[PDB]
Amino acid sequence: SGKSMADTEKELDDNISEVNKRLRLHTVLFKMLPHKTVLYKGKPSADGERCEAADKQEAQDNTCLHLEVFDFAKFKKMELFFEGSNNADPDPRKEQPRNLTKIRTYIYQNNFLLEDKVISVIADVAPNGEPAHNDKIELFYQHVGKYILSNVENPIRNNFKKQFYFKNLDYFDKLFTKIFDYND
Amino acid sequence: LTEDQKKKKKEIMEQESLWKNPDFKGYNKTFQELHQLSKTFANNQFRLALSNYQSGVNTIMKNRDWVEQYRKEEAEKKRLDEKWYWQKVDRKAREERVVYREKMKAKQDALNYFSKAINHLDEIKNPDLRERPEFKRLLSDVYRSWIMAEYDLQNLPQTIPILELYIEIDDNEKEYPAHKYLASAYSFEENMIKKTKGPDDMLFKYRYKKNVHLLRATELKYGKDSPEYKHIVNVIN
Amino acid sequence: LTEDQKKKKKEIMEQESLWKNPDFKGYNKTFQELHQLSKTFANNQFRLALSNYQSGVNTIMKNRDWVEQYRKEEAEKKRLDEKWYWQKVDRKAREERVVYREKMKAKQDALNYFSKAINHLDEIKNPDLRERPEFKRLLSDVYRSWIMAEYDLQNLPQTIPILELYIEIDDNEKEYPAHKYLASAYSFEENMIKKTKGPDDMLFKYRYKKNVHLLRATELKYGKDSPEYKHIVNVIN
Repeated sequence: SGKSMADTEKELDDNISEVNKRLRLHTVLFKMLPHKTVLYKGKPSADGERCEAADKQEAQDNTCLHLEVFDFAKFKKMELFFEGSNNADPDPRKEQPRNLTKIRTYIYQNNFLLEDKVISVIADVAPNGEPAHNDKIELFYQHVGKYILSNVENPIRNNFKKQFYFKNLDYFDKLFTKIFDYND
Repeated sequence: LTEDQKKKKKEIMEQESLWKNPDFKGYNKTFQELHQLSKTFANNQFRLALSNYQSGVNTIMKNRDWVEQYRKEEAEKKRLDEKWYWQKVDRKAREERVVYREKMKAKQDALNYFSKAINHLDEIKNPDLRERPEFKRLLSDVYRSWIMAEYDLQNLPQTIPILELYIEIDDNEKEYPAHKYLASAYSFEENMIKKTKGPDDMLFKYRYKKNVHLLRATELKYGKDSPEYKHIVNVIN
Repeated sequence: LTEDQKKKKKEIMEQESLWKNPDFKGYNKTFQELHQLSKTFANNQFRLALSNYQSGVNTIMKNRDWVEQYRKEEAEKKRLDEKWYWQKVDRKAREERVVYREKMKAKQDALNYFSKAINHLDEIKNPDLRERPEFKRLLSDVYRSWIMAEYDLQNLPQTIPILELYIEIDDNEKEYPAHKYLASAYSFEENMIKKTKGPDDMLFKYRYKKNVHLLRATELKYGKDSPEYKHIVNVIN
């Protein structure tokens, strides 16, 4: 019933929170790949929803990580936008986390369907706040129209975080960690 | 340890017990609890599904008794034509193939019963009943015994669709043995592709799925970002 | 030094770097620039050509990692049946054969990807699009990696048509390594004719082309009327 739905949503809110708390750690990559993975360092740019790769990838003032995932074409993209500047120290083994201001993800291939529509873009504008931040997640729907996750009926809202968003957050935290460990 | 790690240790031991090779105390415990599901459910097709499952498990239990008796009867024969090393191995090879082939027959009889248990559960059409813990736990126990019956005879490719159906049911995905068996069966299939010089798409498919369930089994038993997880993270890269 | 000598010194070092054996820093720089160029180009066939080229270079990078790991695993083995000198050398020769055969397969997979990158660039038919700096940069990178993949395995005759296609593109003819590799590969072919007692027309053809690219490489690195230019001209005359 609605009890199980409520518990499920809570577990999913916490799952996206724990991974966002891990994603905020990838600041360690600014002073710093697994197969088919390409990382760019850059800055939040344009309208604030996209990440612009640096001319100087190693620059100390980069505050966004842009990660592209290929497979057999581009399958996925994530942009981690961080609040705050980086530590002056050039050694990445000493760098600390920065709460994310935003997480922007794109799905191009291996698209998931939520009630038969594709959410190709997900924009999280409060990734390190209260786990229950569905009103901070914009969903761009293709059959791309803007919907807010908090206005999604619920199963639907649960399927969104269970099938699309948590998995992408985990996949990218996995890849960013893979890159870090190789170069650390 | 943390409160979750202490809880986790308890749960992993309960899960290892859950997947314990069958014996008489587990048989009794199992049919206590599977009947407990018959109690609340009060559904003739569920009752029939359980009656068939129980007949399947009985086939397995009767076979285990046969295997001890057969090996006993052979051991108690006077082997006067056994003066060669090869003759001792010969008679061993006689034992093992007769025992294995008899277990293969018991497996089919057990799986015919498990198939019937599933066919009866298929007749429960009401979605309010199919979502019942009673429906799901019985279906889980039928799949678990089915997986184990095949696993014991090294029929690992056959365990994959049943393990996959198993983990979809009522948080079974959070069971460490389920992911361990999936990872091992996928590993077998990867090795089959490497030995038979099969297509690369299947090599990578099986390797990928092995690593997913290797990582998840590790996460579930030790916790994410534990020394044991971190190790698997770097290897999978 | 004069402005031309300083410029030349700088350029030769950049060209030697351009032909540097692949590593992770060069890989990162190369593909981040190619993806920015792809975004500027906005051509689906160029995008596909780059996706295949990158897959080919990835094959090469995967092999380099394999070779280190393989040699490591072999080094760490205890060899109980290695009492004689000939046993040690035999085992070494077996190791080198496994490494070379795996490198040969990695080259074949990498060239299938490079061939696909070229087949996609071939689909850009508009002469205004084939003249793009983006088009010429990628096509040059594909041929350069292709030449190097064959060069490393001593497949020098195979490098000639690709080096020749390379030097026809966007002033690549002014690159000292391109002429050094052409001269060396032509020298190999001349030696093949001398060893196999082949026709004189091919002996002189290969000798001529060796000397043309030897002298041109010399001219490019040391300059017209340099002690080194004058020397090579006097040997040829």
